[PDB]
Amino acid sequence: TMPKPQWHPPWKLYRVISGHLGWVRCIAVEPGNQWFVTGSADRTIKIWDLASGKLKLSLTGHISTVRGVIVSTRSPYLFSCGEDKQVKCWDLEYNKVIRHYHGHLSAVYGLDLHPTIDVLVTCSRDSTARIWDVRTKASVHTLSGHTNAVATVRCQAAEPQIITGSHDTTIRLWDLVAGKTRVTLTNHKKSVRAVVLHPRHYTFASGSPDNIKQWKFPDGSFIQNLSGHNAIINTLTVNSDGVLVSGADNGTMHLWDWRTGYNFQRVHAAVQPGSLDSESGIFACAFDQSESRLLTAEADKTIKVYREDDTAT
Amino acid sequence: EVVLHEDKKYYPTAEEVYGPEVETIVQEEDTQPLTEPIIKPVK
Amino acid sequence: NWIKYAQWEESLKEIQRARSIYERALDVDYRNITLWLKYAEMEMKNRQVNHARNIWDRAITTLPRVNQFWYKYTYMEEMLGNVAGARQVFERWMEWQPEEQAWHSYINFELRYKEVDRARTIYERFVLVHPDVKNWIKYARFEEKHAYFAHARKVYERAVEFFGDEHMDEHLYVAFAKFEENQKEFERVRVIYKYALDRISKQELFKNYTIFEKKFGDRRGKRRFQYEEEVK
Amino acid sequence: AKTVTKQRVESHFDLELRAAVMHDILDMMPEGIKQNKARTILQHLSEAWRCWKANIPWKVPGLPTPIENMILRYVKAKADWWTNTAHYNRERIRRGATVDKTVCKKNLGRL
Amino acid sequence: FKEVGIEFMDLYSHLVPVYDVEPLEKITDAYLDQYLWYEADKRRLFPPWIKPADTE
Amino acid sequence: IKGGVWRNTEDEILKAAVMKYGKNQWSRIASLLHRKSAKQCKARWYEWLDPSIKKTEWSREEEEKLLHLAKLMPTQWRTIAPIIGRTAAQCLEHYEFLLDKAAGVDYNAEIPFEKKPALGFYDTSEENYQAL
Amino acid sequence: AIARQGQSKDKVIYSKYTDLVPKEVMNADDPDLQRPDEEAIKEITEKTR
Amino acid sequence: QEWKIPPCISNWKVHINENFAKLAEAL
Amino acid sequence: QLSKQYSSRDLPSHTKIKYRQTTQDAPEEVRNRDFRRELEERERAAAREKNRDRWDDDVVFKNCAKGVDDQKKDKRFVNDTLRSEFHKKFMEKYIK
Ligand SMILES: [Mg+2]
Repeated sequence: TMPKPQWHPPWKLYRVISGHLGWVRCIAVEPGNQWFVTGSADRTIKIWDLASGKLKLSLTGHISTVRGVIVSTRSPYLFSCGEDKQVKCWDLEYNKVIRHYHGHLSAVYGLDLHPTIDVLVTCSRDSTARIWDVRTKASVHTLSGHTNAVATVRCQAAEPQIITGSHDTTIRLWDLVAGKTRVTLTNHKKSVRAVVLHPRHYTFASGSPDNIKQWKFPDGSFIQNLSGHNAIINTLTVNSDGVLVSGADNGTMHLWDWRTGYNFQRVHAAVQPGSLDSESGIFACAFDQSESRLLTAEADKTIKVYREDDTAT
Repeated sequence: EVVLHEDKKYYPTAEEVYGPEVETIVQEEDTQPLTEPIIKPVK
Repeated sequence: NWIKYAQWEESLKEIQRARSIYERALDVDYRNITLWLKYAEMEMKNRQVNHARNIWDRAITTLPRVNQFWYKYTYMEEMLGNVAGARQVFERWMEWQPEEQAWHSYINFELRYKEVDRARTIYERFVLVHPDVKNWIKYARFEEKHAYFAHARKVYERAVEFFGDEHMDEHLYVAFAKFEENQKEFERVRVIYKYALDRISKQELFKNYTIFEKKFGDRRGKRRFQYEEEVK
Repeated sequence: AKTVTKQRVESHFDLELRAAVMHDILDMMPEGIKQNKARTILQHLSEAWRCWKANIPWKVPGLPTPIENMILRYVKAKADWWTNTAHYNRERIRRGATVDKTVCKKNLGRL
Repeated sequence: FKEVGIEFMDLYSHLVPVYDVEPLEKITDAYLDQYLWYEADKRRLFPPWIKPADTE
Repeated sequence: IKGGVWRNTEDEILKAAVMKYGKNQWSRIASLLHRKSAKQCKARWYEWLDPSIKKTEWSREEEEKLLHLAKLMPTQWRTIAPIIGRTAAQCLEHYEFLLDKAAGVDYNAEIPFEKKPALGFYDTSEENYQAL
Repeated sequence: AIARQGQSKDKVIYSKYTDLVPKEVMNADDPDLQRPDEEAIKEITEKTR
Repeated sequence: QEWKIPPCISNWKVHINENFAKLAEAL
Repeated sequence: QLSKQYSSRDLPSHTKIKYRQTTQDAPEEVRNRDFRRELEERERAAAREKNRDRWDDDVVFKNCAKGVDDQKKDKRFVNDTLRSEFHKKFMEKYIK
């Protein structure tokens, strides 16, 4: 601590939305807080009104579980990737797929967009990640490297443009133009499933079953180790307010002070009306543009929305 | 007392499990039927 | 499969082939510690000292945490006679701040030669790396064993000074008492026993009892007033 | 490069389910350090899935609870996939769109 | 009695249950049925309003 | 024609076959026997030969329970039989007994692919090795 | 020097224990961690493109 | 010991209500 | 060593990139926006909308259908494939 640091208000569960038939694996939010999107084992992509929570639109077209979803900022596109092998670009102008990026050898676990260049980055079970030219559907680069499935990939503008982690427990930092690794971090003992980049600080964090590490940029000096909540943890996500959220396979969610590793709140959430206790835990979660709502994707086939409590102190 | 297998509850009400403060809504179907554009073009 | 193949070529004394097999196996799985041990072992069996030396260095560089590599590496150098080399290795090893046992082995290494000053120096670093009462006690005991009683006393003073009133207990204070007891400073022992006890937490209860017992023993080494006070 | 397809879909889904469980749990469960029951945990997976197909309650006398909650989770997922597929196919046949020799018999067995 | 096999005939809309019995119990039951209906018709058990009727 | 009385030979061979192949494969077990079918083998296992079946006299509790239940659900033997832990035919016989008594060169020429070991702070020049 | 052996001097490789050990703090911010700048990014982006 | 895994040797590769009494005795 | 082989799929298509426009929701607007206010007011509006929205002298039996008001079984969503109400309906429909 510094001095019993940064008092943040607790969050409460605000709303529960049903209406997937499979596990919801992925949530993304549109650039204007208008609509947020979900990928599912159902094989659909659904778009939901952020405000009312009503379902706007169901897309169909993936053959298998949709694993990853991104809404572009500078172009009216979704990108999605699946267990199928296929990464698709939907033109939201017509709600149809206009391009498909072909070439991974197995399931694609993850994807992300460069914020200024117009290039798409994807992770696959086949141990590679790819840099795809959005415009020409072309494998600009293939990032060989890890020995297992690559799980989560993040993309950034500055130095180490591509931050990625895999089930082989090691993080590599990829120099985009070379398509080679600058830094290998090996400090997690078990699979790295999630990483997240801090909006302002120029730092990044990684999560493993065992614990969560922050990193300096570049070159990933070690900084801190947040220890607390031990599960296979699938999600790390961060507000500009310094609120770091950790999801987990056992259902648990913890909120953290980015600076200190003060874990202010622990949320264990009820599973859905039917369901089973074991089908608990959050596959993924996100923050609307206003930082006022936390959305979670859960194995109980729901979407939960959390709202920061106004009486708090 | 007796409940036919016609009804017979399994699982508590959706609302009850979460608690009152949160709103639980089941979206099925959808609205804004697809010919609508998410992101509407300029003219 | 890799290993059996390597072994067969080794047996035919085609050790250049064997080397390539081991390297190929390492390419597949560099973390596997049996593989590395078999590789280094093979070199040593064929008297290929410098190959083995290279290999050991690689093993500790890439898998520093594996203590088996370090123990074997120092052993090999010792057998070869290269005390300096072994010392160097141990100094590298200690940078990883390893485990109580590793530090003990380093100290013992030094103590197979006279090198008492070296040993003491190692202990000085060790008791701060792993600042456990027990380690401090051990350090003091080391001095006692080699008759540096002046220094042993000083070590005890340092230990109690360092730990402070905040946290210290039974074991260390008992050990210090025993030391002074053996030094034939009975009055001093009582002073220490009383003053340091009152200065700190006392009663935890078990520890206190132990301390009391020790005190009683010391005293032994009209006068059953607390027999009545404890009962009453 | 090969493209998912109707011939390959069932095989595909089970392939990437075996992989899903394998990566997740062996990167999740561990400390066996040698090899932890990968063949075995997967055999428990197929065993459980058969048991749910036969509607036989499946309880292993000894077992770690994270392993059990694991299997019950993924098995329920595959059950949801299989069942939803069954409903959908019966809708297609009902409307009389699909003429296939296999999907009719299979879909029958499912119902 | 022994276990009856079951299978579904597929009408492409609603499935139809189909049962399979060992032959012995099928002959037994069959005679039981012809007999029951015969006595029943003789004794005027079923009033006329039940009409999957033999007459028409 | 296939039907008939059960034989000690057929019954013991049924024991061994069930032991080897397992409970769920009946057609394989019927294949070994003569004059018997798969259905008959299965029902012959679960009805009688199955070791989990209890063959002995009925205690007083089992008679109380059997009579009570049989008065509860008349004529339903396959529902009652699991509740008392006995075979349906057996508890039937015992019930009628209670009422009855009641009244090519990439290998061998040239070293396939060669990695000469890397060379490190020591002298490997001198070393060579002996023949076999 | 063992590990580098294959590579050029330029290319980095971690090996000493010191590398592993943690470094603390760095304050709310310092010039030490920051995103090259607008202008560096523009240069990099253009050359890359 | 805890992570001993029972071998998955493959096999492929009840209570009653008292209302029945009240009913039956009623009839 | 790059092969002269081709494929149908690979050929040019959609060579132009649709940049977002100003009314579609260009990043310029987004940066300037106060989302939180917008999100609150929309929410409030939604809430308001919701609020606005809302003889036989002889027989065996006296009325069974007294308080039987359907029940929320179709409002419950159940994360269990065999006990979902959808599954029940499906099972009801297709088996005899
Ligand atoms: Mg074919």
